[PDB]
Amino acid sequence: GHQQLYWSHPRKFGQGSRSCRVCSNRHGLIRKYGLNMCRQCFRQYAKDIGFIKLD
Amino acid sequence: HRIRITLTSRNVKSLEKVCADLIRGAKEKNLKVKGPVRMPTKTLRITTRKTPCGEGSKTWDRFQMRIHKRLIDLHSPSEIVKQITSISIEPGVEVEVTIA
Amino acid sequence: SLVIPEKFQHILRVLNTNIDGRRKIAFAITAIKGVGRRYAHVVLRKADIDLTKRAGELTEDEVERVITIMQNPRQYKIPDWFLNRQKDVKDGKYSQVLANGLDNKLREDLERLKKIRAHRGLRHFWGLRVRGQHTKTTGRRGRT
Amino acid sequence: MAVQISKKRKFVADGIFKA
Amino acid sequence: TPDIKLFGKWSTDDVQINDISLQDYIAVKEKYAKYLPHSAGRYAAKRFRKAQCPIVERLTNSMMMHGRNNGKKLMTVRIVKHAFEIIHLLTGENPLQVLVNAIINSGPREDSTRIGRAGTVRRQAVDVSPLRRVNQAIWLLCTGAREAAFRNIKTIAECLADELINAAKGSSNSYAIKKKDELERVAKSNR
Amino acid sequence: KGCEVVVSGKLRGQRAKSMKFVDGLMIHSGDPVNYYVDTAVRHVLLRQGVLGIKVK
Amino acid sequence: GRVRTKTVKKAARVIIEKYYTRLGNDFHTNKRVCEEIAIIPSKKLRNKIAGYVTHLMKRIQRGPVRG
Amino acid sequence: GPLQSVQVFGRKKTATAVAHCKRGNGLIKVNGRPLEMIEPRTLQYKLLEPVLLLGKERFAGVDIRVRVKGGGHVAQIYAIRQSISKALVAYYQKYVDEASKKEIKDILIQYDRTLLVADPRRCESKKFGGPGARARYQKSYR
Amino acid sequence: GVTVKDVNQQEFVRALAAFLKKSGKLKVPEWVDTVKLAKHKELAPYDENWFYTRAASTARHLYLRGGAGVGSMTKIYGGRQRNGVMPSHFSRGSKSVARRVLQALEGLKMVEKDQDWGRKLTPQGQRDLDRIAGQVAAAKK
Amino acid sequence: KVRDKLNNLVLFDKATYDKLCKEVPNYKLITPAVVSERLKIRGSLARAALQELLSKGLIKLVSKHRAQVIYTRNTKG
RNA sequence: ACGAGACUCUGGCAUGCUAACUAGUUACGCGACCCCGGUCGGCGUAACUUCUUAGAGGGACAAGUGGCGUUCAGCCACCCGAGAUUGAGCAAUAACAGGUCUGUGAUGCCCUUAGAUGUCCGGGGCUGCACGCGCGCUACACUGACUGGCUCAGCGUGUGCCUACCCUACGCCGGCAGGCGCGGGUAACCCGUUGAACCCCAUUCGUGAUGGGGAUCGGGGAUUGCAAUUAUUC
Repeated sequence: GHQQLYWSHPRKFGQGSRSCRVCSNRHGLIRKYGLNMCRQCFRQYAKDIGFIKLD
Repeated sequence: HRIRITLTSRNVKSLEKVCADLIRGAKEKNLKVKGPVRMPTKTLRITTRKTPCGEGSKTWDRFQMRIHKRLIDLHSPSEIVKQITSISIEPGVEVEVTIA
Repeated sequence: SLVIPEKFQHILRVLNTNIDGRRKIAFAITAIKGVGRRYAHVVLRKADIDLTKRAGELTEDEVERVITIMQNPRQYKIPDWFLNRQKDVKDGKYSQVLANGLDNKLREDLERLKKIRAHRGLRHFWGLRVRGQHTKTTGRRGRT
Repeated sequence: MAVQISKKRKFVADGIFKA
Repeated sequence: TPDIKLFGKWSTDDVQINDISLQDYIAVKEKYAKYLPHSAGRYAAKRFRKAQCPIVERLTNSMMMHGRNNGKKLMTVRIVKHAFEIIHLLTGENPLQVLVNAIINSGPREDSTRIGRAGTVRRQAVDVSPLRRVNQAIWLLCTGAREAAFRNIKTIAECLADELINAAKGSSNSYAIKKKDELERVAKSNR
Repeated sequence: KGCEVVVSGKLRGQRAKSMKFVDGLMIHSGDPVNYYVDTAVRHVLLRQGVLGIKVK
Repeated sequence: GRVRTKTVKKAARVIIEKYYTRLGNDFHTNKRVCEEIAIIPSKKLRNKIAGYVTHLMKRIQRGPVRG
Repeated sequence: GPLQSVQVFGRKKTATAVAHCKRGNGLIKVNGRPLEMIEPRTLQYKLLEPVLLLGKERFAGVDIRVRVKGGGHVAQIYAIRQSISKALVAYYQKYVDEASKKEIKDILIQYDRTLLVADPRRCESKKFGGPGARARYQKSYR
Repeated sequence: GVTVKDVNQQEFVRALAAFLKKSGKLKVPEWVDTVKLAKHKELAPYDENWFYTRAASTARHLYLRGGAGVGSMTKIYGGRQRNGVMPSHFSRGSKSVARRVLQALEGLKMVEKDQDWGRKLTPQGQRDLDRIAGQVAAAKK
Repeated sequence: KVRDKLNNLVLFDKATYDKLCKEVPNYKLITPAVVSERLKIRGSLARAALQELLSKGLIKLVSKHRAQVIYTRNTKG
C-alpha cells in the first residue's frame, strides 16, 4: 500500500499547505488581497503591480 | 432605461479624461445626464520589512495603491450606450456597464 | 442600630477555624477554605440573611442555617455547575467541599497520581510546574 | 460569472498576470 | 449681561497680590477670570505665553501626575472645586485669596545651582526668576497634597485644602514651606 | 542628458571589485528621479561566477 | 531660516533685467506677471521669485544695485 | 411665505456640530435635549458660555437645533460651544444690521478666540520603531 | 408636554424600575438570584431586584432607538475584561438575560416585534413612558 | 516612631456615641475622614453616622458626590 | 555637475465652482405620544450643498509695520490672518572581509547521490532547568476596587486558484463558553448611525497583604482539527 501510504497526512491547513507562487518558499507569506507571495518577491515585483511608496 | 456605467482605474488623470469625454458626449447628443459620483478612494497598504535577513535596524516599507471609482447615469436605450462606450477608450481605464 | 448590641461575638468558631465577626458577613465567611466571594453571595441569597449586617451580631439560628446551606446545598436549588468538585473520580457525586475536606481530597488526588505514575504526578513529586510552561527563565525559588 | 472577485482582488490579479 | 463674572460661585474681584514682583504672573484679576478651570489650551506653544494662564488652570494642569492620572482632567477639576469649597468653608474668606497668598509664601527667593567640574558638589548661590518661583510654588504645593493623600484615610480634596491653608500662614507644618526653608538654608550655607 | 554604467562582481581576480563609469547629468533624490531615469538590473553567467549590471 | 537659493535669485535677477515697465511694488501684480511671462512648474517657487522681485525693486527705487 | 434660516458648523478635532437658527421662541436644544442636561455635568458652564456671556435678550427671538457627531466628549462640547456663537454671529450678520454683530464679536474675541475661529490641531501619525509619534522603544546596550 | 429627552435619564430609569416593580406583571425567572450578568463581571449585582432596572433600561434604549434585537442589545452592556496578567479587552454581555428581558417585555403590553429583525415599542408603551417622564418632570419641578 | 495598628470600631460604644453627639456637630468642618481620624471609627460607620445626623436635621449639607461629602453645623446667627 | 533646497503624499481653510436614491440637509404631507407647541435614524415627496464624498483652482511670499545689520545677505517683535517652524517619502563620491548561499529554476568551487546529506510516512524534539542577561505585560491601591445607569470615534478587513478555511444583524435553547434550519454583503448598499474603553453619576468598601494584586494548583464543560498528553484556546 505505497500509494495510500504516501498520503496518510492530509495537508489542508497550516504553513505547509501554502507556498509562494514564485520561489516556492513557505516563510513570510503575504496572504493579503490574495497575493500569496513571500515578502522578498513581493518587494521585488511590487513596482509593476502598482504598489508605490508615497507615505 | 436606468442604465449605469461604472468607471474605475488606478491613475486619476486618464479616468477624469474618459469621464469628461463621456459627459461631453452625452451633452452633445442632446440627452439628460447626471454628474459623476465620486466614490471614496480605497487604499491598499502592505507594510513589510526591508532587510531580507534579520540583521540591521528595524526599517519598514509603506507600499500604497489607491483605487478610484466613478458612477455615470444615462436615460437612453442600449445601442446609444454601446455606441458611446465603444469609441476612444483609455488603455488604463476599466469600464463596466450594468442595466436594471 | 449604630450602638453595639449586647452579647456581641468578636471571634466566631465555624468549622474549628477562627472567623472574626468584625467584617461583613459576605466577606467574613470566605476565610473558610473552599468557599469564595461568589459562593458567599449565593449561600446568603437562598436563606434570608441581609448582606448589610456584620458577622458578629448575627443570631445563632441564622448561623446554624447558613452552616446547613454551606454543607448540603443541592436540595436547596443550587446548580451543579456552580459547585467546585463535580463528577468525582471515585463515586461520581456532586458536592461542594469544605476546608479540611479540601485538603484531604487534594492529598488523595496527589497520592492517586503518584500511585498511577502519570506525568503530572511525577512532576508534582519532583516539584516542577505541572501545567506546562517555559520554566527555563522563571521560577527561581525551586532550589537555593 | 459566478465567482465575481472583489475590485481589489481583480486589480491584484491583473498586476500578477502582468508580472 | 453680567456685571461681574464668578468662577462657578466665587467672586474674582476684591483680591490683591502683596508681592509686586508677581503682579502679571498670577492672572486672577478681571481679564483672565473664567467660569471653569479647563481652557482650550495653546499656552505652552510660545516662550512666555504661559504667563497669561490663570493660576487655577496651572494648578489643575499640574495636579495630575504619577502615571495613572495622566489625561484625567475633569476629575482634577472636581477635586479643585471640592477643595475650594473646603477652603471657603473652613477659613471663611475667598479661596482665591488663600490660593494667591499660598504662592507668595511657598515660593523660594533664591536657590543654589551646580558649579565646577563633574562629580563635585560645589554649588553657587543665585536667585530665581519670578515665573520660576511661581512654578516651584505650584509644584511644591501639588506634590505636598500628593504625598499627604497617599495610604491615608484622608481624601485628596481635603489634603489639598489643608496644604493651602497651612501654607497661607507659614506655620512650619506643611511640606512645601519646610522644603522652601531647606532650599533657602542650603543655598545660604554655601554663598 | 547623462548615463551611468557600473559593473559589479569579480573581475580578473579572487577579490571582488566594482568599476563605475559615469558622465553627464545624473539625479538621485526627489520625485523627478521616478519619471526621468530608467534602471535595469540584469545578470551575466560567467564561467567564474555571476556578474552584476546596473545601468541608468 | 528663510534664505533664497540660486534658482530664485537668478530667476528674479533675469526677470528684472529683462522686464521693468510691467513689474511693480505690489506682490500680487508681479506675481501674476511672473505667472504669465515665465515658465514656473510649481507655485512655492513662483511665490518666492515674486517676493524677491518685490524686495529687489524696493531696493532699486531707493538706490542702485550692482548685480 | 418667505422664511429666513442659516446653517453654521463648528469643530475641534473631528467632531462637527452643525447648528440651525431661524425665527421662533427662544429655545436651545442639542440632539433633542437642552444644554442643562448634557453629559458631562462638569462642563455645563463651558457649554453655557456664549448665552450667559451675551445675555438672554440676544437669544430672545431665535430657536436653535444642533446635531453633533464624531469625536469624544470634550471635543463635542467645544464643537457645540463654538457652533452656537458662530451661528448667532452669522444670523445677525445675514439678517440684522451688523453693529450688533460687531458688539458681540468684539467681546467674544476679547473672552476667548476659540469661540469663533477653529483649533488647527490634529493627531500626529505614528512611526515605526516606537509606541507613539515621538517616543521610541528602549535601546539596550552590551 | 415633556418627553424623556428633556428629563434626566438616571431618575427616569429609577422611576421606571419602581413602576414595573409596582405593576407586578414582569414574570421574573427563577435563576435571577444566582447569575452573572456578563463574562467580564466578577460578583453578583448588589441590587436584589435588578431585573426591573434592566427592563427599564432596555425600554429606554428601545425608545431612543428601534430595531435592536438580542445581540445588538448585548453590545450596549459591554465593558473591559480584566484578564489578570494579560491586557484587558472589550467583551459583550450575556445573551439569555437580554432574551428574557425582551421576552418579558413582549409578554407585557410594552414591546411590539418590529418587522425585519427588531423590537419596536407598542404605542401603549410609548404613552406609558411619556407618563413616567411627565411624572418625574413634575416631581422635579 | 511606633506603627500603632489602627483598631477602628465598627459599631459604637456608650462613650463614643455621646462624645460624638456632644462634640462633632460643633465642628467647623465635618467630613467622614476627619471624624474617623478624631473618633477612631470605621469608614462606613462615619457615613452611617452622618446620614443619620442629616436625617435628624442637625447637620447641614453643602455638596454631594460619590467620592466626597462635606457636612457643616447649623448657622448660629 | 551631484548632495541640500527644489520635488511628491498627507494634515490644517474656501457658506465660492462642478456633482451625488451606494452620502445627506431643509421644507411639506401622512403617522405614534405628551400638554396650541415640543420629540421621533417612523413613512413618502420639491430645492440645495450647510454636514459627507473628491476633482480642478486659490491662499503664505519674510507680504506689511517698528527696530538691529557693512543698511547686502538676514534676525527679532507685532496687526490683519485657518496657517508666520505639521509630519513623512526620495536621498551624493568613497568604502566596510557588516548580515543573507536557510527567499529565489541568482550562483563559482567542494561534498553526497540508492545502506543518500534528495524524497515520503510514523514517534519525539526546537517548550527540556542549581543559574546570568535583554525587550515587555500586570500590580504594589481610597486621584482607588466592585455593582448598576448614562453617553462619544477613526483608520481598516470581509465568501479565496491547485486553496478546504469570510464578516455576520435577526428568532429559539443554555448561567456562560457555545448549537441546527433561518437572511444580507464581491461591498459609502450587509455587518454598521461600527451604542469601543478610559472618563461621568450613585451605593458598597475604609489603611487591614484588605473586596489590592491573581502567580501556582484541583475538579467540570464547550469549539477548531486526523490527532491537544508536555493542560492549543475559551
